[PDB]
Amino acid sequence: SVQIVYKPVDLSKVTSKCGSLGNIHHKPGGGQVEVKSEKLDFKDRVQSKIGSLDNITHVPGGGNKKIETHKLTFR
Amino acid sequence: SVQIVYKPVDLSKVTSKCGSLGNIHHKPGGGQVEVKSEKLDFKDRVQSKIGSLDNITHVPGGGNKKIETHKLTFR
Amino acid sequence: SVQIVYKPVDLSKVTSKCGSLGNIHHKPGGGQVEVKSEKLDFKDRVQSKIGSLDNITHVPGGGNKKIETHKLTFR
Amino acid sequence: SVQIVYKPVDLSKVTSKCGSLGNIHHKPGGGQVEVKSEKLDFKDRVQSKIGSLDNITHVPGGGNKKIETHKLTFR
Amino acid sequence: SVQIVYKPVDLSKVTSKCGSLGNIHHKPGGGQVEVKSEKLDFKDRVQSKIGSLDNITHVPGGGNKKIETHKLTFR
Amino acid sequence: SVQIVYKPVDLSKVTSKCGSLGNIHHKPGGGQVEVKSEKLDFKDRVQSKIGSLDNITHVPGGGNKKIETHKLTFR
Repeated sequence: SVQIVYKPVDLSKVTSKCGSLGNIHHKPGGGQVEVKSEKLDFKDRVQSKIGSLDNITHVPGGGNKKIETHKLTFR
Repeated sequence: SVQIVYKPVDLSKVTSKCGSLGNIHHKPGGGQVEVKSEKLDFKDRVQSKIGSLDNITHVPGGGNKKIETHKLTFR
Repeated sequence: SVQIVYKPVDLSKVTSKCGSLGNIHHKPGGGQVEVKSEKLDFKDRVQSKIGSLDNITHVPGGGNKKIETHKLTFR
Repeated sequence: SVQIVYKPVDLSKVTSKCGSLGNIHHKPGGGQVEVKSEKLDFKDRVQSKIGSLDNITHVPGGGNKKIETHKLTFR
Repeated sequence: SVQIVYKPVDLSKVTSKCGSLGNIHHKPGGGQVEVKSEKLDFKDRVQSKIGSLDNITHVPGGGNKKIETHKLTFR
Repeated sequence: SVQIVYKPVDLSKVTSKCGSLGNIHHKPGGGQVEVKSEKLDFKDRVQSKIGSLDNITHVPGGGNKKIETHKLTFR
């Protein structure tokens, strides 16, 4: 005579919250710029930014993962 | 005389929240710019931005993953 | 005698939320720009932006995934 | 000069919900019964039930009512 | 020089919810019974139940009532 | 010179919720009974119940009422 009962429960939260979240930015200022760079030789790629304001978020991460591997047996 | 009862439950939440979320941006300012670069030799690509405001959200991430697996076996 | 009962339940949520979400932006300003670049040699492509405001989202990510494997076996 | 405008609006709900409503009943059981009553005198009626399961509703009530009286009068 | 404007509004809800409402009854059990009552003298009615399960909802109530009344009078 | 304006608003809820509401009953048990009552004399009505489970609701009440009595006059 045997009885077996298997009823596991998952109620968990796995969560990520990444970047610029929930800020208040009120009346931000800015400013003025020049470039006169001259005769220049670049052997490879040039990357440049000449903003007044930069307001930025960059999120390579935050990739949650869950794994769940259940088993039972008799004989 | 055997009984086996198998009723596992997933009620979990797996969640990502990524970037510029829920911010308040009240009256952002700006500004003014010049470039005069001259006689130049770029042997490979130029990437350039000359914005007044830049407001940006880049998200290569946030990619959730769930694996779930179940088994039962008699003899 | 044998009895086997198999009723696994998935009621979970898997979710992503990526980019510029739910922000409030009130009266954003801007500005003015010049370029005079001269005699230039570009041996490969120029990628350039000369906007006043740029407001941007770019989501290569946020890509959810699920796997759910089930089995039962007698003899 | 006179002006009179009369536009009363009834958009209310009056509702009753009475008895065995919206229940979920999964696998109810039952059982076994005997009576041997003997030499009996009943000078008035026997009302009797010998069921195994009885599942029952009886609603002498739930009877809604409304009254809505309107009037206007000049001189 | 007179103006009278009469536009009363009823948007209310009046509601009764009475009995066995929204219950979940999972696997109710039962049982077994005998009566042998003998040489009896019932001078007025016998009312009897000999069930295994009895599940019941009697609702003489829940009877809503709305009265609404309106008047206007000039001279 | 006169103006009169009459626009009362009812957005209320009057509500009753009476009996066995929203329970979960999971695997209820039961049991076993005898009556052998003998030679009995009843001068008036006999009421008897010999259940194993009794699960019951009885609601004489819950009968909501609303009353609303509006008036206006000039001279």
